[PDB]
Amino acid sequence: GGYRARPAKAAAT
Amino acid sequence: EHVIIQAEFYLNPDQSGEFMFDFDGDEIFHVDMAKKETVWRLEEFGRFASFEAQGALANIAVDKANLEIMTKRSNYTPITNVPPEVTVLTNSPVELREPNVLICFIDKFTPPVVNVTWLRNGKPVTTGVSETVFLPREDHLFRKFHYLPFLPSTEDVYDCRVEHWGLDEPLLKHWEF
Amino acid sequence: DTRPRFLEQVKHECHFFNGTERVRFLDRYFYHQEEYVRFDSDVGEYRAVTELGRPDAEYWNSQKDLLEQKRAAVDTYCRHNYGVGESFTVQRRVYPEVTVYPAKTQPLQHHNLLVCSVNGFYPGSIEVRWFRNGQEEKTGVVSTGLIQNGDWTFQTLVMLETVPRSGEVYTCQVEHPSLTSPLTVEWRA
Ligand SMILES: *[C@@H]1O[C@H](CO)[C@@H](O)[C@H](O)[C@H]1NC(C)=O
Ligand SMILES: *[C@@H]1O[C@H](CO)[C@@H](O)[C@H](O)[C@H]1NC(C)=O
Repeated sequence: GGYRARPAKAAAT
Repeated sequence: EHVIIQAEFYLNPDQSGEFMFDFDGDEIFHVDMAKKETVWRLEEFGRFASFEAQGALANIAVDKANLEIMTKRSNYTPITNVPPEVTVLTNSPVELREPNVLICFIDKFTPPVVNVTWLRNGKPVTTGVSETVFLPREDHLFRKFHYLPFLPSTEDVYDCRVEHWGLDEPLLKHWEF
Repeated sequence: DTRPRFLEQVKHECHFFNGTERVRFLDRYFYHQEEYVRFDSDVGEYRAVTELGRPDAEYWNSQKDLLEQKRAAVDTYCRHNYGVGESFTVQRRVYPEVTVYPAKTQPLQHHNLLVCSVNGFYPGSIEVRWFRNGQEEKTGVVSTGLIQNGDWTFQTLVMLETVPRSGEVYTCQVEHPSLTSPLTVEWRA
């Protein structure tokens, strides 16, 4: 059982 | 029924980042950014589950870049300090000479920066104290716990001293037997 | 230090109903305390919450690969992490310790306050009731409410304002999902 991290997304520049 | 939240933040100019999992308002774990380690809120949790802390560090890197982007969009509108509400309590009924824990609950504040000090008879105490990371709220402020195990006696009084940029004077919350 | 602060927050939320039957995922981004863009699994794409988040909504919605990654999050992320920690989170049951002791409403009067201390239970849902000689006392009841200790335990004080007469028996009755029948503690004057 390994927790999964929901990835952040790079904002628009 | 249940809500699980993966909460993250990054704060300038302090360059402080945080990453944690929340279950129904309780912390499951957080990632120490310095040690790059998963820190389980209860030791039992680390025997049934795992988490690779590298995934947290990558998210913090994106949040850092996003904050610079959002700061430009807002035309560098800074955050407004919200001072905290502080409560001092024991986790069990107090008996003389029966070991107990003092709990300092710091609530409803932002930004997540605070200087907390335990005082016994007006002097700082460091032996045996512990604390949590900044915990998220649904109104997107923060809360925090500090703990001090102690032997109750009529000879001692205690204070939790909390300083926050939203406070003019340091906030002292008292407790005595 | 009076330098201005700038804060970025992200919250990835998984809401579960009836176990993992109904699940909803929210990808939420915050500037200071203001949510500006979010992904709701009920909608299937990002929506700007304020004007500050419109560039992110348009940009992120143009990436079909990112969107389907978010649309599968209820399976690959929410339901997965639910099963990872279900044994020590969903099914965690700790029964409370119940103490009863008197107190004073005025520091020089007599004991006119019965405190029912209910400590160390999980989860938070709990019902505390006061009785006098087998009759439920619903008047004069004050409580701290539910207090979170921050260590996966709760506590609460339920106080009954009363003038104890000799021979009276008071019982504090506690109901909690970790119990199969009410937990009662008596106090005699
Ligand atoms: C920032 O300033 C620009 C230029 O006046 C304006 O178009 C924009 O709406 C402003 N944004 C905020 C969040 O104040
Ligand atoms: C905490 O104390 C340090 C000095 O020890 C100071 O630089 C900092 O601004 C303080 N932070 C707060 C939130 O009061």
